[PDB]
Amino acid sequence: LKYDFTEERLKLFDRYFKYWDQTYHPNCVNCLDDRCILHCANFNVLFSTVFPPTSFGPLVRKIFVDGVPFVVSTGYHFRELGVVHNQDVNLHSSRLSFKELLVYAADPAMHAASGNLLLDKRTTCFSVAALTNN
Amino acid sequence: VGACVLCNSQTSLRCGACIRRPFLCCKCCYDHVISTSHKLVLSVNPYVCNAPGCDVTDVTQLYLGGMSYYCKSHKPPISFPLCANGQVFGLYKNTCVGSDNVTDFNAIATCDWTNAGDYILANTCTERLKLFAAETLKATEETFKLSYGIATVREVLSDRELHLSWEVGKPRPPLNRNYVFTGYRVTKNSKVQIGEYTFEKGDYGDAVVYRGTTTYKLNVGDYFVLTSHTVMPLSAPTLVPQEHYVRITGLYPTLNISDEFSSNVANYQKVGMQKYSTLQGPPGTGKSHFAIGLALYYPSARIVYTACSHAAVDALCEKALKYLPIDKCSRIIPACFDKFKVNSTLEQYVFCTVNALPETTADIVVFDEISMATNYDLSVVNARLRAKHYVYIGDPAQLPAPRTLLTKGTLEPEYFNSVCRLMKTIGPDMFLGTCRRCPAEIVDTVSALVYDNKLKAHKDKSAQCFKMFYKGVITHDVSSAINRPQIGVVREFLTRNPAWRKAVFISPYNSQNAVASKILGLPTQTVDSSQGSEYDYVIFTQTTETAHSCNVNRFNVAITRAKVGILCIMSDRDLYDKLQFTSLEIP
Amino acid sequence: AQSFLNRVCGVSAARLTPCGTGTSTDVVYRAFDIYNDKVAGFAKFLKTNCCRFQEKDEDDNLIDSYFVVKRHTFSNYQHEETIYNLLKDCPAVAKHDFFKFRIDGDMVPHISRQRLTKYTMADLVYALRHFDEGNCDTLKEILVTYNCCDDDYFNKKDWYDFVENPDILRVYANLGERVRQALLKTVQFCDAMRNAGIVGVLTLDNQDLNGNWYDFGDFIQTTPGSGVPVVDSYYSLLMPILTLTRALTAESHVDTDLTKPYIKWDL
Ligand SMILES: [Zn+2]
Ligand SMILES: [Zn+2]
Ligand SMILES: [Zn+2]
Ligand SMILES: [Zn+2]
Repeated sequence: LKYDFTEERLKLFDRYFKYWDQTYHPNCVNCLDDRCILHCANFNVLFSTVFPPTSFGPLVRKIFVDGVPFVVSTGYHFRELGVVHNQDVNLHSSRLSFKELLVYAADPAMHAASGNLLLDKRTTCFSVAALTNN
Repeated sequence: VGACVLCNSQTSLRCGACIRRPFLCCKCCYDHVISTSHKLVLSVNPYVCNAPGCDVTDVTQLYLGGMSYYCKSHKPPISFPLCANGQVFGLYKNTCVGSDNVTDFNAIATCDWTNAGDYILANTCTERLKLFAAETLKATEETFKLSYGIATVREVLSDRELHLSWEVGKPRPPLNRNYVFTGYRVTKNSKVQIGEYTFEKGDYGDAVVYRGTTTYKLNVGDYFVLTSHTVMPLSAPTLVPQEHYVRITGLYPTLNISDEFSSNVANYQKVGMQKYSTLQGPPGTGKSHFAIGLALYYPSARIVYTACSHAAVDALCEKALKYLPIDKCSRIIPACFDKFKVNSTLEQYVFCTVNALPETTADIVVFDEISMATNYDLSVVNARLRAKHYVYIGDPAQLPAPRTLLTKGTLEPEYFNSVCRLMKTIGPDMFLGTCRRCPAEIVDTVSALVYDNKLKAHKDKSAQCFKMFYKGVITHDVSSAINRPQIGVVREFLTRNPAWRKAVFISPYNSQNAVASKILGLPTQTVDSSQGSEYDYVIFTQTTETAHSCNVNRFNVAITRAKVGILCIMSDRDLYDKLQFTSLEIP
Repeated sequence: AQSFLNRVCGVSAARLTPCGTGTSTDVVYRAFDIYNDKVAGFAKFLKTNCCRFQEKDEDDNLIDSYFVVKRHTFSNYQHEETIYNLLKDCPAVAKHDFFKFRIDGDMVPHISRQRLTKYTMADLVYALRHFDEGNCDTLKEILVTYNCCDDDYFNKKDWYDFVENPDILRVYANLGERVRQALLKTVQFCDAMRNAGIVGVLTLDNQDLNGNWYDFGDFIQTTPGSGVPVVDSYYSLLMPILTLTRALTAESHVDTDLTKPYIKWDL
């Protein structure tokens, strides 16, 4: 369940790049400009080749609307931008509008969760799941 | 988009002045616009001059100036009048046939439902006109009951008398009868309802009695708010068409005739050869016996015991535990009695109310206190159940519905609703022969009074049912009835025979019963909330002789609850001279 | 009479001996926390309506397993049965049972709680927060029950003193794990109520000495997944015990396992 890894990023960067005289934000959301964005994303690209692969992608969180369980997505954990959290997230609600319906239907969260486990031996890429039974 | 409520012709327009937004075709929409102040019409686009800063909304003054509704001030050089040619321009402008029943629709769309004539029209119009009138009346009644106080619960005394409170300059609480109030308890920062409760006047000055569902305890600070709901567009008519079959279609006869229900068995066959059976059920004369005997009479038929209030289903559950096996029984209660499976349409015997049962279809469904019902709910039930047979238990000679908006005039027992309207024209189909409650004393008088002598004198002449002669010294206040001379008179009379300290005190207004219980000590009984509840000894004082306490059916249902003796103290002579009871003097 | 005992003893063995008297509710003196408009406080009280049946074991020896059965009104019966039906999944709930017996021509309801503990948490809290060497039978019983110490330990005087005989600390050591388990089960139970939409409060007197819960009388319902517990009184009252008994000593071991080495921290 671990999905943060910020401290290990700081450990590695201090252990190998101690005297690099520039501020390095492990999470690019705190940078000041695009120059800083590139400078930090470069290191992020280097480090995140160590951490396990299953801990990258969207971040889900079960919420309840009119007493119904839902699985949505509230953020992403990029391989080079770090961790981004959505700002306006509604935990409890009664009824949904059109836009919310659209953004929930577009999300891969429910399709992935309702599906079945899949192991694919043809390719070498990282599978996630299937949707039908064939 | 749909058929107009006055022409059944496919239209797209609704009157903006009407709250219920009725579909109206171009011809009939034009007629309704010109026949009343209904200058507001709603369509695909609201018929308003969409000019910068304009406010004109009438279709007559509006002109189709380009791609925009326009008046004359904001019109472009080219314009076109919408409200023209007796049919406003719109969808299907050719096939708008027009209507004949227009003025009744206009009066329905404009009456305040205060005079008795408004309800006469509501019960005497056409089918869909009656449906829409009931819809509008329901909406107006619901939106009227939103100007009262919040019953903040303070100083809870025991488990009966919360003693309540009010928010100073606002409350007008009619704590009498079935006035539903829901309770809210605030936890931390959130708040949540508890359940609906009826509330009642109760002993002394503020010991108000409550009663309702949600079998929890109560706490201080659980403020109560008068409940309100929202109206849903009715679909079904008041009653399904009646057809008499040549055989029991879909059912099979009984293999054994029970003795107690044998008198009802003589009526358990014709329920099977016709679509619905109308019953002039005498007050409390084993109507529940009839229902359970029909259940035992058709054990293979799926039966729904439905009613207006759950207290009416209380006697149904009582007779069910008397005879009905618990296994094939459901007791649907929303979020009263729950000794069966709750909210389960798949059952042989189904117990529920008009407000909780969803859409279903059975073989036979029973519905009680049809006098208490309204044509609105009489159509709601049709829009929910399509049973092979129906039956409407209830006699309009018992009690009316509390049409609080009805101020001018009185509504006739037939005019209570449609099923009670045929209660006098086609009358009943079956009848409860044996009187299961009352002796000859009450039965003879009530049968000669209004039941046309069709109620057989069951037991012997009681001779303890005293009728008391009194003239009247009565005083009133904001909403409470008080009769201090009558309270003293009944105190003196009760002391003559100590055996009457068990006779419950009945009052037209439960605050008169409250002052009684403060002085007499006897419990309270509403003349309205009296069906089902019955006692061998009862004492009732008319308090007032007005039509709301002296009409024949009211005192019929009040007096049909006396099993052995009744102490009826009346200030009138229309019933006194009519009554053949034992006459007593004035203490 | 005996058929009542047989009905109460539902399916789990038959090793019951009536500590009460047939249908008579045995009275006991127990600590309680209660706050309802008329009264408010945390002190000892007399419990009345509790027919206690201590389940024994093979060879007729007694053991800490008390099939408490309680009678009350009918509305409470349905209310508790519904609520227990909602929450009958979390391992933090003691096994319940519902039936209606006929002692006489009376359909009186019954509620059965099985495999409980002789003392609740509130008894343990009140035993230490109100110590008095003149009357400390309850604490001695609790200590000897769970093999904290031999009964002979109560002969050497000043065993209850801290300054003299500091070994008393090493006796209070063997109670921390029970408190830690109780805390874990409390968290599980709170999660369950917030999952199913329950609103109410909790007190130490309702939890046994193994963490199981009961007494759902004053719980109301909401939309599921929005239930909010209240625990301030619980934690605040229980708080001073934690350091005194040294609850969290397991947290320093390798994997919160008492049979495992110490977590080797970096210098
Ligand atoms: Zn940066
Ligand atoms: Zn209109
Ligand atoms: Zn029309
Ligand atoms: Zn204009």
